[PDB]
Amino acid sequence: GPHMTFKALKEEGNQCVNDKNYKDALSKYSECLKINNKECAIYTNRALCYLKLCQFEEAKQDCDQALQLADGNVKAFYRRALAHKGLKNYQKSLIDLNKVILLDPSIIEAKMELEEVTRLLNLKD
Repeated sequence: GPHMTFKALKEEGNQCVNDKNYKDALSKYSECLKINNKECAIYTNRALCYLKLCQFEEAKQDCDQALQLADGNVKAFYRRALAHKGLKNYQKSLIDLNKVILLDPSIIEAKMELEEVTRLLNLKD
């Protein structure tokens, strides 16, 4: 029957992401972590799924796990910055955002983030 592998789970996980069903994507990607935990793509996308469920603290850790595998993964920094921002950790987020700017200053999204997070940090809210 269906020969679902790490790659299949990755693909089906991507489907849930595009379907905006990130809570199910978590399940798919977590099954990948039963097979292989050296894939920062799983963590970075799982973190994204957490971000959509407002689970920033979880997403932060998944992004770290991604960086543990690949020290320089822009996806991991950017989505960790998003996580930190959601946890009101603006100083922390700026560290990851600036890091993204160092690795890939071509990312317009990041240019909008570090400007925003600084204003949040400049607020007492």
